[PDB]
Amino acid sequence: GRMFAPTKTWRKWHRRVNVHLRRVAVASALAATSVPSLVLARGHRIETVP
Amino acid sequence: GIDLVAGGRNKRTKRVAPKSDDVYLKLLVKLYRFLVRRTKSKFNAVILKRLFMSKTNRPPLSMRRLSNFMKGKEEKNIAVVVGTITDDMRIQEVPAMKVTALRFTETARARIINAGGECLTFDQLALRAPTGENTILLRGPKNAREAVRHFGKAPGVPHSHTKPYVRSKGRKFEKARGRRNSRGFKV
Amino acid sequence: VPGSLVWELVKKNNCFLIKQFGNSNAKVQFSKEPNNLYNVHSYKFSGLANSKTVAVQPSAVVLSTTKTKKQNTPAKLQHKTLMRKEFRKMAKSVKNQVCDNYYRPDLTKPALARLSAVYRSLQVSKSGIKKKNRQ
Amino acid sequence: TTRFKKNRKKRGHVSAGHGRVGKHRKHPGGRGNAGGMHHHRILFDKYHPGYFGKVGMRYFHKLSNRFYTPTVNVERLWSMVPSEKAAEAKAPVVDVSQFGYFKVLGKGMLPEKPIVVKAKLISKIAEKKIKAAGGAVVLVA
Amino acid sequence: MKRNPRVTSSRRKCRKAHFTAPSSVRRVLMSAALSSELRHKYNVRSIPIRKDDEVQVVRGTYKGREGKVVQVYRRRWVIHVERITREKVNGSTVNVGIHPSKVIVTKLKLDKDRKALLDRKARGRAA
Amino acid sequence: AVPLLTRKIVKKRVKHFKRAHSDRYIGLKQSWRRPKGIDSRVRRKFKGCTLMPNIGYGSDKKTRHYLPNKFKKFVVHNVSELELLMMHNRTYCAEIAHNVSTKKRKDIVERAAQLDIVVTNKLAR
RNA sequence: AGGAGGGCGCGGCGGCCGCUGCAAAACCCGGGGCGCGAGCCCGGGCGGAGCGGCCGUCGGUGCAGAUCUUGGUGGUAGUAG
RNA sequence: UUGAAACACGGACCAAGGAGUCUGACAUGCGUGCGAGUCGACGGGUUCUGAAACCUGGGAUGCGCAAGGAAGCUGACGAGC
RNA sequence: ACAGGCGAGAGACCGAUAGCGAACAAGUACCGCGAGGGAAAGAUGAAAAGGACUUUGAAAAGAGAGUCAAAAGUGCUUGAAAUUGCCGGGAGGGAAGCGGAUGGGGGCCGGCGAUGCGCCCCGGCCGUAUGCGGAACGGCUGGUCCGCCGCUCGG
Ligand SMILES: [K+]
Ligand SMILES: [K+]
Ligand SMILES: [K+]
Ligand SMILES: [K+]
Ligand SMILES: [K+]
Ligand SMILES: [K+]
Ligand SMILES: [K+]
Ligand SMILES: [K+]
Ligand SMILES: [Mg+2]
Ligand SMILES: [Mg+2]
Ligand SMILES: [Mg+2]
Ligand SMILES: [Mg+2]
Ligand SMILES: [Mg+2]
Ligand SMILES: [Mg+2]
Ligand SMILES: [Mg+2]
Ligand SMILES: [Mg+2]
Ligand SMILES: [Mg+2]
Ligand SMILES: [Mg+2]
Ligand SMILES: [Mg+2]
Ligand SMILES: [Mg+2]
Ligand SMILES: [Mg+2]
Ligand SMILES: [Mg+2]
Ligand SMILES: [Mg+2]
Ligand SMILES: [Mg+2]
Ligand SMILES: [Mg+2]
Ligand SMILES: [Mg+2]
Ligand SMILES: [Mg+2]
Ligand SMILES: [Mg+2]
Ligand SMILES: [Mg+2]
Ligand SMILES: [Mg+2]
Ligand SMILES: [Mg+2]
Ligand SMILES: [Mg+2]
Ligand SMILES: [Mg+2]
Ligand SMILES: [Mg+2]
Ligand SMILES: [Mg+2]
Ligand SMILES: [Mg+2]
Ligand SMILES: [Mg+2]
Ligand SMILES: [Mg+2]
Ligand SMILES: [Mg+2]
Repeated sequence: GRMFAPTKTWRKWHRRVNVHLRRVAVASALAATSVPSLVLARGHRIETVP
Repeated sequence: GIDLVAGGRNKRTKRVAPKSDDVYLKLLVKLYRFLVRRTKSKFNAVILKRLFMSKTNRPPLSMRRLSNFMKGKEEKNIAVVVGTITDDMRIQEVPAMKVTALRFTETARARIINAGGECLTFDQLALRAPTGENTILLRGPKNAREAVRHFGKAPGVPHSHTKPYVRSKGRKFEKARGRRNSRGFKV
Repeated sequence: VPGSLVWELVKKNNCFLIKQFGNSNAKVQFSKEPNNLYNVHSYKFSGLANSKTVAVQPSAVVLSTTKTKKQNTPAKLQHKTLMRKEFRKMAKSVKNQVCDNYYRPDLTKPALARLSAVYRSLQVSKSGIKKKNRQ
Repeated sequence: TTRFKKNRKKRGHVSAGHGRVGKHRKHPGGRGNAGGMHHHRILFDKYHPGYFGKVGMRYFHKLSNRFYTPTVNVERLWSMVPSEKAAEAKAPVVDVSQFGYFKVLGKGMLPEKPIVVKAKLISKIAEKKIKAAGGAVVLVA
Repeated sequence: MKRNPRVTSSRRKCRKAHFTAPSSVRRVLMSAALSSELRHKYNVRSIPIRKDDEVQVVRGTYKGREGKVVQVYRRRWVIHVERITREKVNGSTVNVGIHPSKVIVTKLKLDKDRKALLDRKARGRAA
Repeated sequence: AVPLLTRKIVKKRVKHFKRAHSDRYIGLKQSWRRPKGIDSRVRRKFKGCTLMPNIGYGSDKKTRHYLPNKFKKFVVHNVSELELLMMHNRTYCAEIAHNVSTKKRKDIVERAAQLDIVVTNKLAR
């Protein structure tokens, strides 16, 4: 038969983010890379990093 | 069996925590949970409650309101708002005021600092005024919203000035037969 | 970045945190990191969210404490000592570097407890278990 | 997002939240704005007074750009004057057309300092307020 | 990481191209490594298997056994080596098929195009 | 080691809530399903019918999830996960995961004997 | 009837942590337990190559019914004939 | 359905499949950013993993910042209890 | 602009009742006077090494045997349920099944349940102080460790 609600190609695939909010997210993700505790929490092995 | 409503349990709901997930706000809540437990201050109790409030329950406050609410009492008095301070171009004189807020716009921060004031966070107000002494608690206009204009009695009842929900504005959008006597009636 | 800020970032998910049995009352959580004396996911015990931490691991027992002014430099963050003396002499050093120094006095009982378990674990390592402890 | 929909919470419940008596049917009441004068009259009268009927005269080929008149109030004029120009000031002269404005309206308070305003249009109160501050108006096109 | 726009990384497409290959392409696909002595002498690494090449088996249960290629069954992707056989239930003898990627060529049959091929492949592997 | 739990473990019901009419039909499974029919005897709680689970059956918070050997279970997959119970060996027992091989089971059972950690299924495989 | 909250389970994607030819998935079992429950964990067997858990996010995501669809199988019955 | 064990309908059994979804327009609520501004959505530049990403075009593109009137046309002179 | 044609690339798509009707001699077999309608059907094994030979039987087949890591034995990977046969167990006066509670019988289990802990004759290590090496805490004093000595004696 036919699927209940056949998947159409005009689904919303791409999502808009405000440019300002994207820049805030990058700046927040950039600063997290400098505190070593959050880097270890992500699983990186940095015990011998000067 | 005992005659009670809902078993006597409280059916009113209220916020006991912020719905948001901001870690800096969660740290402010922990700090002010401590202050209201071990200082017993009425001021600190209000701050903790408003720290839970949603965005529409914390309206923005402009400079015009702040410079008029804090008119002569801007020395030895810190203005406190749980919300945002926005800028105002319609005023020219800005006195030196100490203001603590959740957020400042970059134009409001520049306006305060250039006038000689200070912009404080709520973790800085706790050090200066642990029990909220010599402070002015302020709120923005709660009902100055376009959504509130559609609230209340229906637009089609007598003595009602509620905004209708119309897709456009003009002579052909809801102005006849209910809006004037020449077409039927005028409610 | 203070420890209170770090704790809220790593509390939910973590490369060292192990969670089991979902998010019901059945949930069981542990931490895998060194310098976490009881392997428990809590702010007091976390080896990631605290500036001062003690590690009691075998090798001979290695005691490790972290330097507060060397947070930005991981290669010199751990001041490590290796002790091969009798238990009481090792227990005295742990109390000295943790309690009497005021370097986390709240961890002096977890640290002495863990040193007991590590030393006991090494005791049977050289000479196999000849008795089981069910009494 | 499907994981948060309330239909997922209604799995196992027979009617999916639509009732056993007044079920979910196709179009009880009609389609769209049907019956807005017959069985939806109370709804149309209560929430949309004015909906039916015809008022006013038609305008064939009404071009929007003919009625383009952006406006600015006096209370905002001094924000267009830069800091160093106010320090130098004689009165600064502002052509509000260079900021996208046609008519000057008179809501709000002007500072008690002279200012010259160039505009295509202006209201009577805005002109009275500008003159009371010691300023002047120049009509341009 | 591949960069060519004209080269497909699709697993479906690569398997279809491998298995639906013409005879002349299976010759290149059915190549064998050279022995250490032959690689040193010719400065080439691998060569397409040929009939009457001398081969040694280096993988499987016949690892170590030697012989000469009696058959190149390109349709089945296997080569048959002399005296690498098995008895059936009725006692008859059947040649065992081995993939040419699990053998090394020890002696090469060279007519005139084997030498020319060896010259072409050496120059790239020599420079 | 020696279990630290001392309060007696009481169960309000050592019996499963089997789905109503799962005895009558082969295709109905025993996993509990809340009846929702309008005329349902089981939903309406007539006496003599199938019982329905509710929050009043819940077990004491101090003894819930404790195994009969008075320990609480933690499933391990290798030696490093077993090291995490060394400071909790009086309250937690270790169970080796079902798909861990016999070679690694030997290593976990040896390390747990050194650490005095109890393994519930150490004789398996 | 209805609303809401918190949880359980299925399949992907981005991450993290693992398992497995010293036997993965699936399936079977008067095996043992945990949870009020959805479910989960272990044991024994079969099988012979892959699989899991946690955080985030997404979805063709949970069946007893619909004279429901397709397939398979009963009693009727060694009967009518 | 007022009322079902009903002499009211559907259901012999089992397995697999099987029903509030996607899109548009509004609305309330909530969350995030900025804030008298906000949006970079179509284009352009660039991008050596990339139909990502990153940068850039608004002194007027859209919603806001001002109404009322059919229209011609006018347009908030700054509160007390 | 481009659901056609020829040729390429990719995917948070489907995975044999799904995805095109068609993964396969699929617009095929087959149905209709005709216009038209329209399926089901993928998987041994690494390699056929696809089961020689003896014996019973009219044969089909069986019983031995052989190949294989395995019979995985040519619709052959795995192989659920309904339903059926046999073996063993239990019950039964016009249904049975079901809830609660015990008992009788069975099947399981040993983290199902302990054998250690303080005092004493045998085995076996060192303070205090030192020289030296590294690296700490607090904000200039004091701290720990290790290897070596030379006095020391309690463990
Ligand atoms: K509803
Ligand atoms: K998921
Ligand atoms: K019936
Ligand atoms: K704009
Ligand atoms: K008029
Ligand atoms: K088909
Ligand atoms: K098999
Ligand atoms: K029987
Ligand atoms: Mg009561
Ligand atoms: Mg009630
Ligand atoms: Mg009237
Ligand atoms: Mg209904
Ligand atoms: Mg209805
Ligand atoms: Mg009705
Ligand atoms: Mg139970
Ligand atoms: Mg198992
Ligand atoms: Mg059974
Ligand atoms: Mg899974
Ligand atoms: Mg899908
Ligand atoms: Mg579905
Ligand atoms: Mg079904
Ligand atoms: Mg149902
Ligand atoms: Mg039927
Ligand atoms: Mg059927
Ligand atoms: Mg029949
Ligand atoms: Mg007969
Ligand atoms: Mg009736
Ligand atoms: Mg009924
Ligand atoms: Mg009746
Ligand atoms: Mg009917
Ligand atoms: Mg019937
Ligand atoms: Mg289904
Ligand atoms: Mg084309
Ligand atoms: Mg098909
Ligand atoms: Mg399937
Ligand atoms: Mg015919
Ligand atoms: Mg295989
Ligand atoms: Mg089979
Ligand atoms: Mg069966």
